[PDB]
Amino acid sequence: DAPEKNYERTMAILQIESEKAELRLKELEVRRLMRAKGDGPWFQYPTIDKALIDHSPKATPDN
Amino acid sequence: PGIVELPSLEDLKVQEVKVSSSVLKAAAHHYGAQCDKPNKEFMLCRWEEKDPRRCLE
Repeated sequence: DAPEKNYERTMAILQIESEKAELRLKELEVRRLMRAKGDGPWFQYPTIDKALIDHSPKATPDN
Repeated sequence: PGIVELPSLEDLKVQEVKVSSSVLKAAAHHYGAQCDKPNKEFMLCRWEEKDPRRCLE
């Protein structure tokens, strides 16, 4: 191969691998913040659905 | 937390229906017919306010 080919192919490899490495570091930091705060789409453990609540007028008033 | 607010014992005085349960049950259907409107105002107030303190009058 030409040294141009190896050289620019190496630059392509280094761009792809450095972008993957920065995305992995961002993935670690995103997971840390979402586990700490719970305000992301991940780590959303379920609570009780409020579509189960009966809002009908019950038998006794004080409720 | 906060002080729970209770009405005075003068807010709770009213002349009582001092009759027995059979006396109430014997006139029950005529009581439901004739005393309909304040009873239904009270039970609407009771299921809406959800509080015996807002229903005293």
